Amino acid sequence: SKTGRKMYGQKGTGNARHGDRSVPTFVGGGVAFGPKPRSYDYTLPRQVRQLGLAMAIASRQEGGKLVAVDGFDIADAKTKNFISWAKQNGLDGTEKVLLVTDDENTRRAARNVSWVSVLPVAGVNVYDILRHDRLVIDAAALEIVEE
Amino acid sequence: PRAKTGIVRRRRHKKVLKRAKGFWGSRSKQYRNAFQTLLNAATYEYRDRRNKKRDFRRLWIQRINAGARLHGMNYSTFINGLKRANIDLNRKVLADIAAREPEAFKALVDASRNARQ
Amino acid sequence: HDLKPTPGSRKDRKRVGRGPGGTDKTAGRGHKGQKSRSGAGKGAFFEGGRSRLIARLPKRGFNNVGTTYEVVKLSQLQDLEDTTFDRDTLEAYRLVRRKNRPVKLLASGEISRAVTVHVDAASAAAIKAVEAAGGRVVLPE
RNA sequence: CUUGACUGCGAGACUGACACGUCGAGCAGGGAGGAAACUCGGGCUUAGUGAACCGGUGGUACCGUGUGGAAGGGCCAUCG
RNA sequence: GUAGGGGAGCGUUCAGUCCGCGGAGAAGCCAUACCGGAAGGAGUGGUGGAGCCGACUGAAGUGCGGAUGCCGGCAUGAGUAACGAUAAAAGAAGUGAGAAUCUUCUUCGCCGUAAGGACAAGGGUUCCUGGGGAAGGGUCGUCCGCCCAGGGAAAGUCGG
RNA sequence: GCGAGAGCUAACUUCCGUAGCCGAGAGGGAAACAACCCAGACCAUCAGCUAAGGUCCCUAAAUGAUCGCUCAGUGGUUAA
RNA sequence: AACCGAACCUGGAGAUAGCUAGUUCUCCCCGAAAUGUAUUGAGGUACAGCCUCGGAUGUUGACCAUGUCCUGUAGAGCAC
RNA sequence: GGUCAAGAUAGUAAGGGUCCACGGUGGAUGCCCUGGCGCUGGAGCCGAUGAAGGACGCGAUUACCUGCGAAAAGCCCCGACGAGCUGGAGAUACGCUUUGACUCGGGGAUGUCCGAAUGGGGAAACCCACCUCGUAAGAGGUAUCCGCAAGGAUGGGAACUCAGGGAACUGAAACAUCUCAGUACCUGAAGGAGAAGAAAGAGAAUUCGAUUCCGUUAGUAGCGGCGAGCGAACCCGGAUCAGCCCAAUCAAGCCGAAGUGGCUGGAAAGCUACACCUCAGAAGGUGAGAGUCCUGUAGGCGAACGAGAGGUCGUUGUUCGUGAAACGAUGACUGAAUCCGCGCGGACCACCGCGCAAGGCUAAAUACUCCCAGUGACCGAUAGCGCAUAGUACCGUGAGGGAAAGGUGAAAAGAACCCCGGGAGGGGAGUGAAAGAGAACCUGAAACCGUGGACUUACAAGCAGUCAUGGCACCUUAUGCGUGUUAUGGCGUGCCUAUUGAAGCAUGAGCCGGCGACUUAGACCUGACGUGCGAGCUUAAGUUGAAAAACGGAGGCGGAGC
Ligand SMILES: [Mg+2]
Ligand SMILES: [Mg+2]
Ligand SMILES: [Mg+2]
Ligand SMILES: [Mg+2]
Ligand SMILES: [Mg+2]
Ligand SMILES: [Mg+2]
Ligand SMILES: [Mg+2]
Ligand SMILES: [Mg+2]
Ligand SMILES: [Mg+2]
Ligand SMILES: [Mg+2]
Ligand SMILES: [Mg+2]
Ligand SMILES: [Mg+2]
Ligand SMILES: [Mg+2]
Ligand SMILES: [Mg+2]
Ligand SMILES: [Mg+2]
Ligand SMILES: [Mg+2]
Ligand SMILES: [Mg+2]
Ligand SMILES: [Mg+2]
Ligand SMILES: [Mg+2]
Ligand SMILES: [Mg+2]
Ligand SMILES: [Mg+2]
Ligand SMILES: [Mg+2]
Ligand SMILES: [Mg+2]
Ligand SMILES: [Mg+2]
Ligand SMILES: [Mg+2]
Ligand SMILES: [Mg+2]
Ligand SMILES: [Mg+2]
Ligand SMILES: [Mg+2]
Ligand SMILES: [Mg+2]
Ligand SMILES: [Mg+2]
Ligand SMILES: [Mg+2]
Ligand SMILES: [Mg+2]
Ligand SMILES: [Mg+2]
Ligand SMILES: [Mg+2]
Ligand SMILES: [Mg+2]
Ligand SMILES: [Mg+2]
Ligand SMILES: [Mg+2]
Ligand SMILES: [Mg+2]
Ligand SMILES: [Mg+2]
Ligand SMILES: [Mg+2]
Ligand SMILES: [Mg+2]
Ligand SMILES: [Mg+2]
Ligand SMILES: [Mg+2]
Ligand SMILES: [Mg+2]
Ligand SMILES: [Mg+2]
Ligand SMILES: [Mg+2]
Ligand SMILES: [Mg+2]
Ligand SMILES: [Mg+2]
Ligand SMILES: [Mg+2]
Ligand SMILES: [Mg+2]
Ligand SMILES: [Mg+2]
Ligand SMILES: [Mg+2]
Ligand SMILES: [Mg+2]
Ligand SMILES: [Mg+2]
Ligand SMILES: [Mg+2]
Ligand SMILES: [Mg+2]
Ligand SMILES: [Mg+2]
Ligand SMILES: [Mg+2]
Ligand SMILES: [Mg+2]
Ligand SMILES: [Mg+2]
Ligand SMILES: [Mg+2]
Ligand SMILES: [Mg+2]
Ligand SMILES: [Mg+2]
Ligand SMILES: [Mg+2]
Ligand SMILES: [Mg+2]
Ligand SMILES: [Mg+2]
Ligand SMILES: [Mg+2]
Ligand SMILES: [Mg+2]
Repeated sequence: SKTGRKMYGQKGTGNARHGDRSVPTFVGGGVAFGPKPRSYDYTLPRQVRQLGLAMAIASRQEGGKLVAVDGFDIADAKTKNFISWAKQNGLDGTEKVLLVTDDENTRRAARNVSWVSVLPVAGVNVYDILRHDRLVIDAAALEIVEE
Repeated sequence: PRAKTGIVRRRRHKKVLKRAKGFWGSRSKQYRNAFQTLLNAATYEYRDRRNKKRDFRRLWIQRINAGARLHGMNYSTFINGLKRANIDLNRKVLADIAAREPEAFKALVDASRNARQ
Repeated sequence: HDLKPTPGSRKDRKRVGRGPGGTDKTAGRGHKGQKSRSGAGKGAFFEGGRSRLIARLPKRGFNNVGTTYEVVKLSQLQDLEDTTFDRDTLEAYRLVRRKNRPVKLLASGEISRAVTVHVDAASAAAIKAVEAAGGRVVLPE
């Protein structure tokens, strides 16, 4: 918001020449080359997303920090019981764990644990996985995510 | 995101300025004239490394000629004299002999005028 | 965080200006001139102010889209398809996807085993060589 | 005596930043002069020239907006 | 080695992750003879008082001496020019922390179809009283058209 | 510089041909001096040889040698 | 309404600007051009010419000798 | 030793210089937030029942702001909360409140004067009337246009929508058709959307079936001083689906798990030892960093009121510039058939196809963002809005233009009292962890001004450097490769720009600090590098999911050229 009116005369004055106070050489002016709202979202080739995810699981397998799992056992939606279950499975606390399952209550039991991040269904992705140390796969989704 | 200058310009500046202590007047207190003075300083440094190598040779030569002539010999004739008798001395060293040790320089003189005969 | 992109995947850009490193003063642009200036324009087909090559050259003939025939080769159908046959919706599922255009068959390289083909037209030597190998060619009514 | 001051082409060079420009063997149709070998696609040579665009005219039956026609364009020639 | 092309890097914010520091003291600031081929980087000490370094990766409002560039602060000219009509001042006395400048007295000087008096337009409390003295007053002020408080303006007949 | 025109066989002139340098070239020499002469600087050295150019003092280096010349400061700027 | 050969305010509006200024961190490698022709063109632009990077080739380049052909200047000469 | 003589050298600095120390100025830098910015999502009209916007008022004291309107920081009832309250304002006094205050939610009553203003006038916020009731006080009425009446209209609203009117710069490297562009601007009407809409259609399959919007077709078909440049549609894939009548659950709120001891510290959240809750480890506040101290979060509960025809001339529209110019569209003139009839299919005719003009309404997908909420590889005081708030101060007759502004401390415990001074200012004391935080209060750079100290300078020619050496001084990366400073010698034509050529007496520049210039976009073009698939490769709109991503083949690229 600077009027576009010429401030004063093109020659004469003895000053340097200016036309406006809305100019990027002007304190309080415009940014020359600022950021305007834009987008960064492209389409990475599908086969590469797939090969990726794959290679995530593969990487975590040579770990060996894969832990395939069937059924679970967490009483009725309680975090303390998640903690005991985890503890029986070697999850001391000294690792960060991604859990993927489709069962409402096991997630509902993990969540509030600092060191567990909780993911439903095929919310899976290379980032979240590679972010953490351990992966709780579970396993039910694994025999389908082969075929 | 934006990235101000924060801190960099002042560090650069102080660098120049701190190279520039003992410079007269604004040359040691204003950045630009410091930085500038320093460009010319660049020229002078590089040059004078070569040039001091030029200068010291000169000095040695002066002293040598002096000693040479004390004992009745020109320098040039003294140096062909030395090359003839295949004495192979630095003129840095020849100077120091000439200035520091009288009798020894004398001996080199006699050897050289012999090589001349 | 462990990961790194491939050597030579990502070159850092040109930051012209930014000191005598470096492209000093004029940022590539050279000294003075219309090319030096900052404005959107010339553009690309502007020679001198002159009289352009394209403008000096003779125009020939009108323009017409007509019909274009989608090419199918023999050599494709031949050697290693083992005749899953042609039909109409079969060709697609194998490899000659287009739509909106009529299909033509052309000679390509070689014929041997006999097959039944379903196109919209084909070349003389193609019908001739497809029959001389025992196969028939079908043009519509 | 004649209409080569010719159609369909062009191996290969000269020459120009490009566009131009210049020379040209040889093949076909089909002719001229010669008894004939042969020569002729203008003038001993080097100047006598104007790119595109839009339009005139003679041929041509390539496109022609549901189809068949016709207006109109396109092609070769050609004039301003 | 100039325009220009190419190559390897330094530093800055923000972002993800890893490491990890921090009231027995972070960033920032300050001094420094150490380190690196250069952008640069550490060691120690002084400052400061609550946040921050290193590594890899990502994205930029990412690096300044110039543009009679923009905003801001402070220099030079310099204790220089000037203090705004050449109508003019002197003494006593008073006051006061402080007086050539304020108050009183006595004179002196200058306007007197004005430099006196009364309206209009405009201004807006500048009027009166009592107080004040940072700044405003081209010096100084104890004073003021300045600052604070409180008062003051009255229409059947003037003007609408 | 050499080769020409133009110009007054003037110009630190103008326009071409040609070599080199400056341009974009630091270093030594020519007092000073883009261009001339020597010479192309990756960095360090209180090391040695040379180029052009120099060796009375300022100023590194023979007040060198031998046979002459000039006596005019010619040297240290022009002609019939 | 203190600058009128067309007032002032805001807007189109970041008008256009073949023009002048300005263009910021470091080191390493190579490294120009200011010529040609064409331009309502002459301090601007197109294409060549010259630079660099990459991929191809693989001595094709360079100098110098030998061989061979082309030339009408220097000089000279007076045959037109 | 004394006199004379000849010679050589020293110190003193009026002021200056370099360095060091210690301050002042000033407000960079770092940290911070009470203020902004964008995106997404929500929500969308007000007004004769007097609006938007104001004027004047209302206070124990009231200038500004807020709230209100002579019933005037407020009055009535209902609902919530349950102990404080008496606005920003922090200040004294008066007092109110468990008979339920204050605050929050919801309705009503009052609501001066101006402003569409509307009784008449008027230089807005002021002047002057008339009528009915009333005892007066007071109350109500007195505009224009449609209508019989009832009732409707006028005015305002950033963008968004449609309509009447409609630029130029500029691009064409000049310009006139052309382009900018039906953009800017002006006017109108209206809504929370609006427009548009129910085929005399698109079209070429005798296919499709209201409109709008997205992708795509496609820079294709075409347009064009056939120059610059302009540029569809059909198909196909989506978003949302609709066609009827006439003329013969959210808005107050409540409930809500779990920790202590020792240590450092001014202060505990940090450290440490054991300990617990988690459908709750989102976040903020607490003297430094708190899952378990407070507010909260997950989860649950939750209200009386509240909310959901044809023609000819002149022209023009879409790719439509007189082109062979169809078709629509009107300004002028003229003017037919009604079913074996009518209108189209790009001059024009036949044929073959699609269509029922001259009568109206219509939600949904779409646009926008004044306002509200969430988010952020957005900004943190020259940044971000012009404002850490102000359209104020200030400038202008006016239209209009238009600033800078930030920080004690955890807590005011805001320094009683003593000393110099009229005061200002300061020194103590006291508080504080620290006054190395004192209200010109976070850090506090540089320019610039001073005090003090080191070595220095009064025979000297200088781009102020650089090299070499000697003198003095100093010893925390420091007894050597030294650090500071100097004497003397050698050497040396500021920087940038622009140029054939710059120290140039050519340009720019007072100084330092901050701001300050090669970027973004498209699903465009063309190369280099890399990666995934590979004779194949890939999706776009969108759909669903969403502390992620998956689907989606319409389309596009290769595949054959001439
Ligand atoms: Mg601001
Ligand atoms: Mg040497
Ligand atoms: Mg580069
Ligand atoms: Mg520069
Ligand atoms: Mg320039
Ligand atoms: Mg034309
Ligand atoms: Mg014809
Ligand atoms: Mg014809
Ligand atoms: Mg180099
Ligand atoms: Mg980081
Ligand atoms: Mg930071
Ligand atoms: Mg500056
Ligand atoms: Mg000036
Ligand atoms: Mg200034
Ligand atoms: Mg004086
Ligand atoms: Mg003076
Ligand atoms: Mg004087
Ligand atoms: Mg005076
Ligand atoms: Mg006076
Ligand atoms: Mg006087
Ligand atoms: Mg007294
Ligand atoms: Mg007086
Ligand atoms: Mg008296
Ligand atoms: Mg008077
Ligand atoms: Mg009055
Ligand atoms: Mg005064
Ligand atoms: Mg007094
Ligand atoms: Mg008075
Ligand atoms: Mg009376
Ligand atoms: Mg010349
Ligand atoms: Mg040189
Ligand atoms: Mg030289
Ligand atoms: Mg010299
Ligand atoms: Mg010269
Ligand atoms: Mg020699
Ligand atoms: Mg000598
Ligand atoms: Mg005037
Ligand atoms: Mg401009
Ligand atoms: Mg414009
Ligand atoms: Mg080289
Ligand atoms: Mg030039
Ligand atoms: Mg070129
Ligand atoms: Mg060869
Ligand atoms: Mg001759
Ligand atoms: Mg003194
Ligand atoms: Mg008020
Ligand atoms: Mg009342
Ligand atoms: Mg109540
Ligand atoms: Mg309460
Ligand atoms: Mg009225
Ligand atoms: Mg014009
Ligand atoms: Mg033009
Ligand atoms: Mg309206
Ligand atoms: Mg017409
Ligand atoms: Mg038209
Ligand atoms: Mg019509
Ligand atoms: Mg700040
Ligand atoms: Mg005091
Ligand atoms: Mg001093
Ligand atoms: Mg003397
Ligand atoms: Mg002296
Ligand atoms: Mg010049
Ligand atoms: Mg040049
Ligand atoms: Mg000068
Ligand atoms: Mg100058
Ligand atoms: Mg000039
Ligand atoms: Mg000047
Ligand atoms: Mg590739």
